[PDB]
Amino acid sequence: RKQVSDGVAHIHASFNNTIVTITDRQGNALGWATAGGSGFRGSRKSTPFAAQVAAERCADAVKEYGIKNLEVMVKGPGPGRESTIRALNAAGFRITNITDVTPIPHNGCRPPKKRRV
Amino acid sequence: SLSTEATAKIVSEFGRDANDTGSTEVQVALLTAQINHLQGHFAEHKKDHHSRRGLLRMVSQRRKLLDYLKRKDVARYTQLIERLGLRR
Amino acid sequence: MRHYEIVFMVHPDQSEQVPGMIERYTAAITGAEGKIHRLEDWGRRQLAYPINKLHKAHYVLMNVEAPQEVIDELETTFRFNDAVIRSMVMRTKHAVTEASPMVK
Amino acid sequence: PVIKVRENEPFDVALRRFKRSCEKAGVLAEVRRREFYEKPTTERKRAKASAVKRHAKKLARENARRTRLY
Amino acid sequence: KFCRFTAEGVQEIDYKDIATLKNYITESGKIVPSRITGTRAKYQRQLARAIKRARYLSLLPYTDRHQ
RNA sequence: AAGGAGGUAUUCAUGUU
RNA sequence: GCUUGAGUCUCGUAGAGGGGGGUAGAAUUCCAGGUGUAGCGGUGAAAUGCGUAGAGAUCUGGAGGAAUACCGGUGGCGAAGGCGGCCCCCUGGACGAAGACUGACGCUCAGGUGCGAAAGCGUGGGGAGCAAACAGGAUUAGAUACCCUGGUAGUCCACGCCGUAAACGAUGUCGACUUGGAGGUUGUGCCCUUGAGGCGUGGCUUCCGGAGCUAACGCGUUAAGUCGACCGCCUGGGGAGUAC
Ligand SMILES: [Mg+2]
Ligand SMILES: [Mg+2]
Ligand SMILES: [Mg+2]
Ligand SMILES: [Mg+2]
Ligand SMILES: [Mg+2]
Ligand SMILES: [Mg+2]
Ligand SMILES: [Mg+2]
Ligand SMILES: [Mg+2]
Ligand SMILES: [Mg+2]
Ligand SMILES: [Mg+2]
Ligand SMILES: [Mg+2]
Ligand SMILES: [Mg+2]
Ligand SMILES: [Mg+2]
Ligand SMILES: [Mg+2]
Ligand SMILES: [Mg+2]
Ligand SMILES: [Mg+2]
Repeated sequence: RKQVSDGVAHIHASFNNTIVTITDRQGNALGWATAGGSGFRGSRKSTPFAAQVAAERCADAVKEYGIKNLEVMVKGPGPGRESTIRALNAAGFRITNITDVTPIPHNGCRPPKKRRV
Repeated sequence: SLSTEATAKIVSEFGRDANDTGSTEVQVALLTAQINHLQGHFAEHKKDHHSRRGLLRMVSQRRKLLDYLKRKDVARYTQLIERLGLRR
Repeated sequence: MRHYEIVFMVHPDQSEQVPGMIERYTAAITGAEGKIHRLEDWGRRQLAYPINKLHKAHYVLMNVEAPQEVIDELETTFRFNDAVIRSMVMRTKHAVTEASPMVK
Repeated sequence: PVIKVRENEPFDVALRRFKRSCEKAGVLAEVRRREFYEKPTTERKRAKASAVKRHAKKLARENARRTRLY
Repeated sequence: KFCRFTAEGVQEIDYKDIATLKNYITESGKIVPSRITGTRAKYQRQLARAIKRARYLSLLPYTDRHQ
């Protein structure tokens, strides 16, 4: 309701699922959307198209706030990782910053064991 | 290892001629001083096996030099072990 | 005597005390007959990343020839002094009595 | 890989620039290699094999570049 | 090629020289490989030590997602 | 992922960007 | 007696060599709070599991443990095992230059002594992540597995014990001699450094290859070539590195 005209789009794109969250510049979240909510399940929810429709759904959700400017923070090794950005541009926000925020450790915790499939 | 001034003092003390560094007595004296110095370090650091290996090499080299000196000149051997306080 | 090179960054709020701290450390080293080859107050410098949520520390560089006991005492003083945000002392082979690149 | 849209810069150009920056950084490769724990033996073996492969083909090219193809 | 340090006969990197370190780091903050830069191995090791010391003293950022 | 070029890969003024 | 082997001294060089103590940032986990709402998580596909007591996501603060991205390299160091953020303290070895010195003080080595990855054991701590055993969900004709969700010993620290690995270059140590080429790394001498260069001279190291050797594969100045000194080991396959 409190119009701010500038948001931050956090795109957490894992291999399985993509979560897009629009928030204020300070950190308070406004709206979110996911491929699971978009209806795709499993092999279809791990596709760029699902990420695009989730981004569109999130943009519609936060439409009430009337945000115009939008800085993008993309995180995680996700299948789409880009379709969300294209969807936001299509939805009609001025993309200000495109930033990668993937958390890379400096040889920290040990990862899980390799899968034998 | 061992400081320069300490090495110079030992060479002066034990050298037959002040510039005769190669003397067996000088070498044994240098080895003995270094061995005695490292005792405190190895008391402090019991797990320093890599350095202790070098210490063992020094000890073995000293006894070999002492054996050679005993073969060549007995009186010099007796005098040197008296000076350095080495058991046999 | 071993040549050391000390850099200790001070909280910008306590910048007015920096000459006093410089004088104290210099007096300690001189009393211990340690030489002081360089002493350059760089000032506030806008640190690349926020150390303890603070920016713009007072860098202050000092190249010294002093014994290791006094260096250890100075390091303890640095650790216990809340004013100094960070410090580093590094051994050097030769006393580099030249101008620093950023001062130059 | 921070990217800020330049003045009078098209969005498609900016997006391609961002992908180029990510490629240069090598983010996807790093996270993918860090997905699972590789044993030190496996890592050393893989690195050595790659070096051997690279060196072998270098020699092969530099030698077989002096022959009659036809 | 063209190892810059050996051209001037530099003895040590002198980590306080930020501008040279800025040339030898990437935008993301990591160290550019010697294979790309052209630096000699000895100067590369000295450069790596200097950059790490500068990072600790906060003259250079560890990464661009720090501050 | 697919196709083209160069190399064992860079020198290729900084600036600009 | 001698100085060529061996060793000592003078000056420097490079190294993740070792021990101890601090410190840095990223990241994971947990805790507290704000925003915010119905999914999250996972797979080939699912379920177990987590979430309306508000998860996941996002921001702020805090605690804790472990490990050091980039640099990083058929690069370096160590007798081998092995060693990787940065700083300080203690400490071992190697190499180069010029000389000076001692004068065979050497090589090898049964017993003996020491060091010796990982797993394991004892005592006491610590415990983030990972993970034998175990629990559950799947897959399958069966699945005491591979896959998924959890998860204890252990992995970490201190002090002891164990003493085994494809502990491998499947190549014992020392020394001498025998055509070459392309590199890497670390010294150092000279030539106008004609500016990043030119010509030497060492140490270590990777690849290709000649004679020669080899059953062949291949090795090839770092030999598996031609020789010398000492040591260890083999005598068909199983039984068996087992029984006593
Ligand atoms: Mg998994
Ligand atoms: Mg010595
Ligand atoms: Mg070696
Ligand atoms: Mg034996
Ligand atoms: Mg163990
Ligand atoms: Mg235990
Ligand atoms: Mg216990
Ligand atoms: Mg499991
Ligand atoms: Mg687990
Ligand atoms: Mg055995
Ligand atoms: Mg091994
Ligand atoms: Mg064997
Ligand atoms: Mg032997
Ligand atoms: Mg060959
Ligand atoms: Mg038995
Ligand atoms: Mg057995």
